Amino acid sequence: GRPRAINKHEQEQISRLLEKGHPRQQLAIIFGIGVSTLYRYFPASSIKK
DNA sequence: TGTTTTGATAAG
DNA sequence: ATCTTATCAAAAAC
Repeated sequence: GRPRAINKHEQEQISRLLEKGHPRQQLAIIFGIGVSTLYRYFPASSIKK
């Protein structure tokens, strides 16, 4: 199996960024991961909260 | 001639 | 004119 594109530290970190209005397009670049991958790990439905 | 996640992309 | 979601070929590592 392929390796996850993001460890735990990055997740909650990205998680917090997304709850500040940071565009997923921005955080894909900074962390080097696909935008679509950001929607899977952090659905927009689980952030509005 | 053989599992797990990524990420482009169409669809809503 | 975006934002999101669901999908799925294929990469990546075994």
